Amino acid sequence: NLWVTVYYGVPVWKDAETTLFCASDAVWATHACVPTDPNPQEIHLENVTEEFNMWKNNMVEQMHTDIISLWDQSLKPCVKLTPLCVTLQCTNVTNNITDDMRGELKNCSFNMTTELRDKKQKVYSLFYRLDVVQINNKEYRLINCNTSAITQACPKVSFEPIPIHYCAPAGFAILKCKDKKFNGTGPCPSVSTVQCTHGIKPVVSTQLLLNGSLAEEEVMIRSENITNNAKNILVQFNTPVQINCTRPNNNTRKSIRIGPGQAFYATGDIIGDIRQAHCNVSKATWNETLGKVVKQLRKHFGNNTIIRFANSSGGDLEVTTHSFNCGGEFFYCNTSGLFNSTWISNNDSITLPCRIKQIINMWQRIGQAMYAPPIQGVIRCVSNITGLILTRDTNSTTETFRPGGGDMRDNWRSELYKYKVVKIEPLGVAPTRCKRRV
Amino acid sequence: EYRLINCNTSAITQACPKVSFEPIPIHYCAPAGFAILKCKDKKFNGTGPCPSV
Amino acid sequence: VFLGFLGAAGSTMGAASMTLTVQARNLLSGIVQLKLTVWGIKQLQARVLAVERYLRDQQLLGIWGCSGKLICCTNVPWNSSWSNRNLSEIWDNMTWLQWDKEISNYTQIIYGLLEESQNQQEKNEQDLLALD
Amino acid sequence: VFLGFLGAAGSTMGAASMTLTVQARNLLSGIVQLKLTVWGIKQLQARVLAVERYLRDQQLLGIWGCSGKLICCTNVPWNSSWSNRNLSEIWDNMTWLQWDKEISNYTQIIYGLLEESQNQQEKNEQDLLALD
Amino acid sequence: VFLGFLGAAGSTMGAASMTLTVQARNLLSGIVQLKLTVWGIKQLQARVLAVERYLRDQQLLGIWGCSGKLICCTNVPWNSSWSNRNLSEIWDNMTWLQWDKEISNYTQIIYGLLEESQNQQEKNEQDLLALD
Ligand SMILES: *[C@@H]1O[C@H](CO)[C@@H](O[C@@H]2O[C@H](CO)[C@@H](O[C@@H]3O[C@H](CO[C@H]4O[C@H](CO)[C@@H](O)[C@H](O[C@H]5O[C@H](CO)[C@@H](O)[C@H](O)[C@@H]5O)[C@@H]4O)[C@@H](O)[C@H](O[C@H]4O[C@H](CO)[C@@H](O)[C@H](O)[C@@H]4O[C@H]4O[C@H](CO)[C@@H](O)[C@H](O)[C@@H]4O)[C@@H]3O)[C@H](O)[C@H]2NC(C)=O)[C@H](O)[C@H]1NC(C)=O
Ligand SMILES: *[C@@H]1O[C@H](CO)[C@@H](O[C@@H]2O[C@H](CO)[C@@H](O[C@@H]3O[C@H](CO)[C@@H](O)[C@H](O)[C@@H]3O)[C@H](O)[C@H]2NC(C)=O)[C@H](O)[C@H]1NC(C)=O
Ligand SMILES: *[C@@H]1O[C@H](CO)[C@@H](O[C@@H]2O[C@H](CO)[C@@H](O[C@@H]3O[C@H](CO)[C@@H](O)[C@H](O)[C@@H]3O)[C@H](O)[C@H]2NC(C)=O)[C@H](O)[C@H]1NC(C)=O
Ligand SMILES: *[C@@H]1O[C@H](CO)[C@@H](O[C@@H]2O[C@H](CO)[C@@H](O[C@@H]3O[C@H](CO)[C@@H](O)[C@H](O)[C@@H]3O)[C@H](O)[C@H]2NC(C)=O)[C@H](O)[C@H]1NC(C)=O
Ligand SMILES: *[C@@H]1O[C@H](CO)[C@@H](O[C@@H]2O[C@H](CO)[C@@H](O[C@@H]3O[C@H](CO)[C@@H](O)[C@H](O)[C@@H]3O)[C@H](O)[C@H]2NC(C)=O)[C@H](O)[C@H]1NC(C)=O
Ligand SMILES: *[C@@H]1O[C@H](CO)[C@@H](O[C@@H]2O[C@H](CO)[C@@H](O[C@@H]3O[C@H](CO)[C@@H](O)[C@H](O)[C@@H]3O)[C@H](O)[C@H]2NC(C)=O)[C@H](O)[C@H]1NC(C)=O
Ligand SMILES: *[C@@H]1O[C@H](CO)[C@@H](O[C@@H]2O[C@H](CO)[C@@H](O[C@@H]3O[C@H](CO)[C@@H](O)[C@H](O)[C@@H]3O)[C@H](O)[C@H]2NC(C)=O)[C@H](O)[C@H]1NC(C)=O
Ligand SMILES: *[C@@H]1O[C@H](CO)[C@@H](O[C@@H]2O[C@H](CO)[C@@H](O)[C@H](O)[C@H]2NC(C)=O)[C@H](O)[C@H]1NC(C)=O
Ligand SMILES: *[C@@H]1O[C@H](CO)[C@@H](O[C@@H]2O[C@H](CO)[C@@H](O)[C@H](O)[C@H]2NC(C)=O)[C@H](O)[C@H]1NC(C)=O
Ligand SMILES: *[C@@H]1O[C@H](CO)[C@@H](O[C@@H]2O[C@H](CO)[C@@H](O)[C@H](O)[C@H]2NC(C)=O)[C@H](O)[C@H]1NC(C)=O
Ligand SMILES: *[C@@H]1O[C@H](CO)[C@@H](O[C@@H]2O[C@H](CO)[C@@H](O)[C@H](O)[C@H]2NC(C)=O)[C@H](O)[C@H]1NC(C)=O
Ligand SMILES: *[C@@H]1O[C@H](CO)[C@@H](O[C@@H]2O[C@H](CO)[C@@H](O)[C@H](O)[C@H]2NC(C)=O)[C@H](O)[C@H]1NC(C)=O
Ligand SMILES: *[C@@H]1O[C@H](CO)[C@@H](O[C@@H]2O[C@H](CO)[C@@H](O)[C@H](O)[C@H]2NC(C)=O)[C@H](O)[C@H]1NC(C)=O
Ligand SMILES: *[C@@H]1O[C@H](CO)[C@@H](O[C@@H]2O[C@H](CO)[C@@H](O)[C@H](O)[C@H]2NC(C)=O)[C@H](O)[C@H]1NC(C)=O
Ligand SMILES: *[C@@H]1O[C@H](CO)[C@@H](O[C@@H]2O[C@H](CO)[C@@H](O)[C@H](O)[C@H]2NC(C)=O)[C@H](O)[C@H]1NC(C)=O
Ligand SMILES: *[C@@H]1O[C@H](CO)[C@@H](O[C@@H]2O[C@H](CO)[C@@H](O)[C@H](O)[C@H]2NC(C)=O)[C@H](O)[C@H]1NC(C)=O
Ligand SMILES: *[C@@H]1O[C@H](CO)[C@@H](O[C@@H]2O[C@H](CO)[C@@H](O)[C@H](O)[C@H]2NC(C)=O)[C@H](O)[C@H]1NC(C)=O
Ligand SMILES: *[C@@H]1O[C@H](CO)[C@@H](O)[C@H](O)[C@H]1NC(C)=O
Ligand SMILES: *[C@@H]1O[C@H](CO)[C@@H](O)[C@H](O)[C@H]1NC(C)=O
Ligand SMILES: *[C@@H]1O[C@H](CO)[C@@H](O)[C@H](O)[C@H]1NC(C)=O
Repeated sequence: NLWVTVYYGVPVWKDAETTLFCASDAVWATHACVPTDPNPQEIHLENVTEEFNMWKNNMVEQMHTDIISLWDQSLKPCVKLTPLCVTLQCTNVTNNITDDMRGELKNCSFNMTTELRDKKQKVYSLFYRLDVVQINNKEYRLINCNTSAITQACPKVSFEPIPIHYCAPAGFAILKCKDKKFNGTGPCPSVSTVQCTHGIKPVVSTQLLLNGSLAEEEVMIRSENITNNAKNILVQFNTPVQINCTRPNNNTRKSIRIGPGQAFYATGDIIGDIRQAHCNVSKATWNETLGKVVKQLRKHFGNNTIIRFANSSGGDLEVTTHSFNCGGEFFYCNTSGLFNSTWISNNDSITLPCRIKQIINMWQRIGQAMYAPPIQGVIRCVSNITGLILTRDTNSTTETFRPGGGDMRDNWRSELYKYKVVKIEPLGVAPTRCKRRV
Repeated sequence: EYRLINCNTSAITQACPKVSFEPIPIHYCAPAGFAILKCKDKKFNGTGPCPSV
Repeated sequence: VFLGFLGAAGSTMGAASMTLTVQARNLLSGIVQLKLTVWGIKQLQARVLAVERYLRDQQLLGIWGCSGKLICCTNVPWNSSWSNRNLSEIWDNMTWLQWDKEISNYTQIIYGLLEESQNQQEKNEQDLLALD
Repeated sequence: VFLGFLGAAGSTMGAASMTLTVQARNLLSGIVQLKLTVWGIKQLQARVLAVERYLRDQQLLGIWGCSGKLICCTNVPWNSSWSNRNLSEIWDNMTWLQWDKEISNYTQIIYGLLEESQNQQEKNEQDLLALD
Repeated sequence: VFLGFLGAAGSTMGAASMTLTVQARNLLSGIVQLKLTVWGIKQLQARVLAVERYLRDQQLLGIWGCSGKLICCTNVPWNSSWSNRNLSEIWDNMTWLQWDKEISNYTQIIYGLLEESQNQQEKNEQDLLALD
C-alpha cells in the first residue's frame, strides 16, 4: 500500500503577479538601481510547454506606472515656471522674404519679474505658435496656463532612453519563450527561462515604434482580436528601417535670470539654414517592408482582398502626428508621406515635414505640463523603425489601415510579450511505497 | 541701495526659533552580523597593526 | 550532472527528484545586494516578500516532523480517492506539473493529516517510552 | 477535536498540550497580503516585527538541541527551589498562565542551563564516540 | 567560564570551539527595539539585512544535513591539497582567522561536495532501506 510522502523543491509554478524591480549597468532617471550580473544566465527547458498571454501580462502595467513615477520625481526638484503666465506682446518674424518658413515663431516681449522682486524687466523670447495662443502687436498666452502650471525640465537631466532589465524576487521565475512564432497567446513548444529580462529602452513614441527588438522569420502580426476593428494591430519588423531626422537651426539660449535665484532658459536667436525640420526615409526600403507587412495581412483576410494605407482620422495633434523625443526636443511629423499606399488583390527618399513644440503633455495626462528647454545648436539624429501601431478601419474586399497610439502601455507590451512571471511552489506531496519507523 | 548677498545665488530659509544647534553626543551601532572593533593602543600612526584590540 | 535552475522541470517526477537542491538554493536565492525614489521601496517590498514566501511553507515542514527536507516519509496512508494510479503510471510517466494538475484538488485535505495525525501520535508515545 | 486559535487557553497545562500546533501556526501566521501614506510603513514595520519576533525565540530552540519543537526533553534536572509542587499539583491543576505567574521569576536562570550544559556536553562526547 | 562576545577569538581553533554559542546568540542578536527622517529607513534597512545575512548561510546548514549546528560531521573526505597540515599543526597551533587565511582559497570548491555528495547519497539509500 502507498503512503503520503512529502517533497520539497518541486519544479512547479502558478501564474501570479508580484512586484518587479530593475537592473541596469552601473541621464534619464536611473541610478538608484541594482547593477546587472556580468553573466546573465538562462536555460532552455526541453519538454516544457505552456501558454502565454501578452494581453493580460501585468508586467506592462507596472512598467508603465513606474516610468510615470520616475518622470514626476525627476521634475519636482527642478524650477517651476509659474511666473511666466503673463500677457505676451508678439509680432511676426521676418524670415527670408517672401515666406517659405511661415514664421512659426513670434518675437514676443513682456514685463518680467526678476530676482529683484520689485522693479521688473522688459525681456523677449522666441516662441512657437504651437505653444502660444492669441488672447481675445497682439496679445498672446502660454497655452498651458488655461489648464495647469508648468515646470522647466532641468538643463542637466537628459531624456536618453537607457536599457532597463527587470528581475523577479526569489520564489518567482522569469519565463521566456524562444519560439520565433507567436500569435500573441497560446502554447509555446520551445520555452526557456532567464534570471532577468533583456535591456529594454523606455522609448516614448506614437504611431511608429523606435529602437525596439527585431522579429525572426516573417513580419509579425499581433492583435487582441483581428476581426474586431475596435482593437488595434501590432506589427513587428524583421529589418531595421532607418529614419534620419534633422533640425537645422544653430540657435542660442538667452537664459534670463527670472529668480530670485532660479534661472530660466529662454530662446535666444535663430540662425543658420532656416529650413523646416524634417525626416529622411529610404523610400524603396519602406515600400519593400510595407509589402512584407501586406503579405501577412493577406494571410488573415484572404487571397482576394484590397489593402489601402492612409493617415489618421485627425484631431489632437498628439495622436494625429508622429510624436517622439530626440535630444530633449519634441518632434511632431506628418506621416502622410509614409502611410499613403495601396495593394491590389493578389534615391529614392521621402521627406517628412515636422513641427517643434516646447510645451508637452505626457501619457495623455492632464493636470500638469512640462517645458522643454531649447537645446542649443543644430540637432540631428537617426534611429531604427522596428514596428507599427496600426488600426483597422461595404466590407467584402477593400480594407483601409491607419497609424494610431495614445496608450503607451502598447509600447511596453510590444516588447514584454516575450516574458511572463510565475510563482514557484516548492512544497508538494505524492504517493510512495514507504512506512516511516521510530 | 543694498542687497542680501544670498539673493544672487539662491533662496534663503529662516531657521526655526525653537530648534537649536547644540551638538549632542551620538553613538553609532552596527546591525547583527557586524562588529564594532576598537583599538585601545595609545599609539597609532593613522594606519597599521594594533597590538591591543 | 549539473543541469541548472529548473533544469529537470521537463522530466518525470522520479527523474526530477534527482536534482531538487539545484532548485532549492534559488527558492530564497539571497545576495541581490534623493531618498525613496522608484524602486526605493519596491526592492524593499520584493525582498521582504521573498523571505515571507519562503518561511511560510518552511514552517509547515518544521511542523511536519521532517526538517531534513526535500524528501521524507510519513505514517499517513494514501487514500485511493486521491487519483488512483499505479507507481509506473505516476512516477515513471508524469511530470510534477501534470501531477499538481490533478492532486491540487485535495491539497488542504491532505495537509490536514500531515499537519496532524503523526505529529500528534508519534509524541505522547515517546513520552511513554521514556517511562523507563 | 479542533478548538480554534488559543482554544485550549482556558485549560490545564496537560490538557492544553494536546493542541499546541493549532496555536503554533498563527504565531507567524503569514498571508496578510500617492506613495508612503499612513499604513504605508506600518503594515511594513508590523509584518517585519512579526518575523523577528518569531525567529528570535526559534533560534533559541535551535540552540537548545531539539528543533523538533512544541515539546522535547533535556538532560537538565529541575531545581526544587523553582516552585516546589507535585505533578498533579502542577500539570493536572494549573493553567499555563498560572504557571508563568510563578516560574517567570527564574526565566533567565533556567535559560542559562538550557542554553548550555547539555549543548556543551552532549557534544565532544560524540566526537569521542566517533573515535572508532 | 563565560568570556563574552568573541571572547575566545584570540585562541586556538580547538580552544575557541568551547564557546561557539556565546557568539552564535549575537549573530542575529534580536531586540534592538514627522515621518521618514534620517535613520527612519536605515534602522529599517540594517535590521532587514541582519535577518537575510543570517538565514542565507543558515539555509546552507539546513541543506548540509545537520541543522543541529555549531558542529557536525560529514561523509566527505578531506583532500590533501587543501592545506596539508597535521592536526596538532592545525587545531592546537592556529586561530580561526589564520585558518581562513589559507583555506579560503577552496571555499566554493569544498562547498560543492558539502552541498552535494552525502545529501544526494545518504538518501535513496534510506528509501531502499525502507523497502522492508
Ligand atoms: C536609437 O539608437 C541610437 C543608437 O544608440 C541613438 O543614436 C544616438 O543618439 C544619441 C543622442 O540621443 C547620440 O549621443 C550623442 O553622441 C555624440 C557623439 O559623442 C561621441 O563623439 C564625441 C565627439 O568627438 C566624443 O567626444 C564622445 O566621447 C565622449 O563621450 C563618451 C560618452 O559619454 C565617453 O565615453 C568618452 O570617454 C568621451 O568622453 C563620443 O565618442 C555626443 O557628442 C553628444 O553629446 C552632445 O549632445 C548631448 C545632447 O544630445 C549633450 O548633452 C552633450 O553635452 C553634448 O553636447 C556637447 O557637444 C556638442 C558637439 O557638437 C556641442 O554642440 C555642445 O555644445 C556640447 O559641447 C550625444 O551624446 C549618439 O551619437 C547616437 N548614437 C549613434 C549610434 O549614432 C538614437 O538616439 C536612438 N533613437 C532615438 C529615437 O532616440
Ligand atoms: C510693461 O509693458 C507694458 C506694455 O506691454 C507697458 O504698458 C504701458 O503701461 C503704462 C502704464 O499703464 C501706459 O502708460 C499710460 O498710458 C496712457 C495712454 O497712453 C497715458 O495716458 C498715461 O499717461 C500713461 O503713459 C502705457 O500706455 C502702456 N503701454 C501700452 C502698450 O499699453 C509698461 O510700461 C511696461 N513696463 C515696463 C517697466 O516697461
Ligand atoms: C525681437 O524683439 C527684441 C526686443 O524684445 C528686439 O531687440 C532689439 O534687438 C536689436 C538687436 O539686438 C537691438 O538693436 C541694437 O541696439 C543697440 C542699442 O540700441 C544699437 O547700438 C544697435 O545699432 C542695434 O540697434 C535693439 O536695441 C533691441 N531692442 C531692445 C528693446 O533691446 C529685436 O529687434 C526683435 N526682433 C524683431 C524681428 O523685431
Ligand atoms: C472579436 O471582437 C468582435 C467585436 O469586438 C466580436 O464580434 C462580435 O461577434 C458577435 C458574433 O458574430 C456579434 O454578436 C451578434 O451580433 C448581432 C447584432 O448585434 C446579434 O443579433 C447577435 O445576437 C450577436 O450578439 C457581435 O455583434 C460582434 N461585434 C461587433 C463589434 O461586430 C467577436 O466576438 C470577438 N471575438 C472574440 C474571440 O471575443
Ligand atoms: C524530454 O522528453 C523526451 C521525450 O519526449 C525524453 O526522451 C527520453 O530521452 C532519453 C535520453 O535521450 C532516452 O533514454 C534513453 O533511452 C534508451 C532506450 O530506451 C536507453 O537505452 C538509454 O539508457 C536511455 O534511457 C529516452 O528513451 C527518451 N524517451 C523517448 C520517449 O524517446 C527526455 O527524457 C525528456 N527530458 C526530460 C528532462 O524529462
Ligand atoms: C473550564 O473549567 C471547567 C471548570 O471550571 C472545566 O470543567 C471540567 O469539564 C469537564 C467537561 O465537562 C469535566 O470532565 C468530565 O468529568 C466527568 C466527571 O469527573 C468525567 O466523567 C468525564 O470523563 C469528564 O472528565 C470536568 O469534571 C469539569 N470539571 C469540574 C471542576 O467540574 C473545563 O475542563 C475547563 N475548560 C478548560 C479548557 O480547561
Ligand atoms: C593568548 O596567547 C597566549 C600566548 O601568546 C596564550 O598563552 C597561554 O596561556 C595559558 C594560560 O596562561 C598557558 O596555559 C598554561 O600553561 C601551563 C604550562 O604549559 C599549564 O601548566 C597550564 O595547565 C596551562 O595550560 C599557556 O602555556 C600559555 N602559552 C604560552 C605560549 O605561554 C593564551 O592561551 C592565549 N589566549 C587565547 C584566547 O588563545
Ligand atoms: C503676420 O503675418 C501673417 C502672415 O504670415 C499675417 O496673417 C494674416 O492674418 C490675418 C489675421 O488672422 C488674416 O486676415 C490674413 O488672411 C492672414 N494672412 C495670411 C497669409 O494668412 C498677419 O497679418 C501678420 N501680422 C502683421 C502685424 O503684419
Ligand atoms: C483652455 O484653453 C484651450 C486652448 O488653449 C481651450 O481649447 C479650445 O477648446 C474648444 C473646446 O474644446 C475648442 O473649440 C478649441 O479649438 C480649443 N482650442 C485649441 C487651442 O485647441 C479651452 O476652451 C480653454 N478653457 C477655458 C475654460 O477657457
Ligand atoms: C491565437 O491562436 C489561437 C489558436 O492557437 C487562435 O484560436 C482560435 O480562436 C478563435 C476565437 O476563440 C476560435 O474561433 C478558433 O477555433 C481558435 N482556434 C483554435 C485552434 O482553437 C486565436 O485566434 C489566435 N490569435 C491570433 C491573434 O491570431
Ligand atoms: C538598427 O538595427 C540593426 C539591426 O538590424 C543594428 O545592426 C547592428 O549594427 C551594428 C553596426 O553595423 C553591428 O555592430 C551589429 O552587429 C548589427 N546587428 C545585427 C543584428 O546585425 C543597428 O545597431 C541598429 N541601429 C540602432 C540605432 O539601434
Ligand atoms: C493563398 O494562396 C497561396 C498560394 O497563392 C497559398 O499558399 C500556400 O500557403 C501555405 C502556407 O504558407 C503553404 O503550405 C503552401 O505550400 C502555399 N502554396 C504555395 C502555392 O506556395 C495559401 O494557402 C492561400 N490561402 C488561402 C486561404 O487559401
Ligand atoms: C498619396 O501618394 C500618391 C503617390 O503614391 C500621391 O500621388 C500624386 O497625386 C497627385 C494627384 O493625383 C498627382 O499630381 C501626382 O502625380 C501623384 N503622384 C504620383 C507618384 O503618381 C498623392 O499626392 C499622395 N497624397 C498625399 C496627401 O501626399
Ligand atoms: C553673485 O554675487 C556675488 C556677490 O554677492 C558676486 O561675487 C563677486 O564675484 C567676483 C567674481 O568671483 C569677485 O570679483 C567679487 O569679489 C565677488 N564678490 C564678493 C562679495 O565676493 C558674483 O559676481 C555674483 N554673480 C552674479 C551673476 O552677478
Ligand atoms: C478517502 O477520502 C474520501 C474523501 O476524499 C472518503 O470518502 C468518503 O467515503 C465514504 C465511502 O464511500 C462515504 O461514506 C463518504 O461520504 C465519502 N466522503 C465524501 C467527502 O465523499 C473516504 O472515507 C476516505 N478514506 C479514508 C480511509 O479515510
Ligand atoms: C537551586 O538553585 C538555587 C538558587 O535558585 C541554589 O541556591 C543556593 O543554595 C545554597 C544552599 O541553600 C546556598 O548556599 C546558596 O547561597 C543558594 N543560592 C542563592 C542564589 O540563594 C541551589 O544551589 C540550586 N541547586 C542546584 C542543585 O544547583
Ligand atoms: C584534490 O583536489 C585537487 C584539486 O584541488 C585535485 O587535483 C587534480 O589532481 C590530479 C592529480 O595530480 C590532476 O590530474 C588534476 O589536474 C588536478 N586538478 C587540478 C585542479 O589541478 C585532486 O584530484 C583532488 N583529489 C580528490 C581525491 O578528488
Ligand atoms: C495499475 O497498473 C496495472 C499494471 O501494472 C494495471 O493492470 C491496472 O490497470 C493499473 N491501474 C489502473 C487504474 O488501470
Ligand atoms: C506533594 O503531593 C503529595 C501528595 O501527592 C503531598 O503529600 C505533599 O504535600 C505534596 N507537596 C507539597 C509541597 O505539599
Ligand atoms: C606532520 O606532523 C608530523 C609530526 O607529528 C611531522 O613529522 C610531519 O612533518 C608533519 N607534516 C608536515 C607536512 O611536515
